[PDB]
Amino acid sequence: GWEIPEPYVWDESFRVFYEQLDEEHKKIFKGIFDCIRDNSAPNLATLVKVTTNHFTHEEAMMDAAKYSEVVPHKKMHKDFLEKIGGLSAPVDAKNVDYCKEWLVNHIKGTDFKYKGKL
Repeated sequence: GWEIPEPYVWDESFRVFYEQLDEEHKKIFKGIFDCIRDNSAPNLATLVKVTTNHFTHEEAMMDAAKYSEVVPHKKMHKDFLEKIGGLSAPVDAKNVDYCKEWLVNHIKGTDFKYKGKL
């Protein structure tokens, strides 16, 4: 239900207040923006790589903090990796939209729950 930025770029409304997570989030927005601009195999692979790194990092912080809601969270991450992991360039228009919307809703609806808890 959250608004999708146009152009697709991270903004302060998305801040989680963990400098490393915020930088990772900015790179995932950029990853998707680059696939929008140039729907190539290298850009899709980059998106897969930065998202994988991000999930590993965010889950390691959630674990360390004995954050209570890490199981539903990790399930959402695993599902998204499964999905983008399976795409091939050029990504079709319906899946680019799916990715644009997915990130926006994942950050504001789920990552936002860990603000101040890590």
